[PDB]
Amino acid sequence: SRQEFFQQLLQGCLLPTAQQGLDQIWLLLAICLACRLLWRLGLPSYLKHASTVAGGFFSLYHFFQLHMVWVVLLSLLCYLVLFLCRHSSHRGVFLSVTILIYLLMGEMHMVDTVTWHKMRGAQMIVAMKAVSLGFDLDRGEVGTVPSPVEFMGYLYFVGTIVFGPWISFHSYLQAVQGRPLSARWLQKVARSLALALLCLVLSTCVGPYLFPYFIPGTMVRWLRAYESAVSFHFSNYFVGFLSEATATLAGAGFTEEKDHLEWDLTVSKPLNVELPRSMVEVVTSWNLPMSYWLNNYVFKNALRLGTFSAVLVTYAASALLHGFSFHLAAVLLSLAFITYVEHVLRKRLARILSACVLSKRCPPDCSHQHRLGLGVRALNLLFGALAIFHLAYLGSLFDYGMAYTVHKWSELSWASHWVTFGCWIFYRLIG
Ligand SMILES: Cn1c(=O)c2c(ncn2CC(=O)Nc2ccc(-c3ccccc3)nn2)n(C)c1=O
Ligand SMILES: [Zn+2]
Repeated sequence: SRQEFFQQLLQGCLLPTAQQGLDQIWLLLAICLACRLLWRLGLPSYLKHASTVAGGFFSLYHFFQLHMVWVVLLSLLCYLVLFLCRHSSHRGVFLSVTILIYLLMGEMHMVDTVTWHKMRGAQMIVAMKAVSLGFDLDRGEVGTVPSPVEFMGYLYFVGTIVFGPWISFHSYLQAVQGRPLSARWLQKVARSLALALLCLVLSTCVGPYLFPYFIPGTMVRWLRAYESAVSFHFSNYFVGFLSEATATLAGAGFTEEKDHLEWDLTVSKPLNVELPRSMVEVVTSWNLPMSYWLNNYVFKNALRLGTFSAVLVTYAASALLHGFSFHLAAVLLSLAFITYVEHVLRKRLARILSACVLSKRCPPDCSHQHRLGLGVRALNLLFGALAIFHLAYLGSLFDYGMAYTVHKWSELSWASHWVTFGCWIFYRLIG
């Protein structure tokens, strides 16, 4: 019952989960701290890149054993492709083709499934970094093609190698140049670590047992769906905050604004997903570095196909980056339709009603007549409840191929797809 559960909660799932989660990240945090301290010694830049290459090798070996060879071969192949087309204006195109072949080949089961699934996050960060550097060289954001040691240090940046957020090559070079260790930096690292541990504890203990104990038929199914979604969300938040901690602790994730340093790297915004304004905001706030990467390097390059086709291409690239599994592929394919339909419907509603009911908050200078009214707040609350409903529906899959997805979405009576279809019908009608 609830009494015995709360009698055994502390020694049962708080301390065990916390100890386990801490004991499998402490060496990575130590290597990130060593990289931060070593990069403040005034060493030459190539020595810093070689040191983080060695640290990335040791971190990849520590987390993925001998299997790390696939990430190593991906990094070597990416540098080979970048060097072969170093004088072309389509470096991002060639690198994206290389990545596509590599990742697909991996999905084709040429490599062991448990192996592919184990280190896919690191192969994703390496692929994102390589494609981003190729497109930045194409667009002129990066002036010259990097030397081998700089490229390999960028791929094996120890704050970003394991669970790290994608960072740009310029952001990596700024981390290499170094910044003074300050109280603000340490507070950022500590806050990120504390939030990570809290999210992990919530994901493992509070999340799955939320409704039977913590909180006092179709409703039951939706409650189970919601708690599976919220637990999956806190697992993602744990990874996000841990990635913030590692990246900041290695010396990255700062913004030199108006000659004022702000360690403000944000990977995930839990409040914007748990309390959502729109599903577009949810998708963006899920993994901000990933959302930026996909917008800047997939969405803008696919704009020649139209807006909707570019959205589908971006979500398919998201599928490719996170691994092709029917549940996640179905979730991302549904997310494309959900975000597109809700975005265009909220734009049309905002235009017709002259209201601040867009998928994001309006700027302080916007032409909408109704900005803070009761109807605007009611419509925004209705769309936020629809976003929570979509989150519970899509997150029910993450408590497993076609049959599991069909069964889990039939227990919810395919409600979110009907709501998305109904919202699209409403969109067309008002227009
Ligand atoms: C809610 N949610 C996710 O956001 C998610 C997830 N799995 C991975 N993501 C992250 C993700 O793919 N983010 C994306 C996807 C597309 C775009 C994009 C599209 C069009 C234009 C510009 C950018 N931006 N970010 N799951 C299970 C989930 O429920
Ligand atoms: Zn407005």
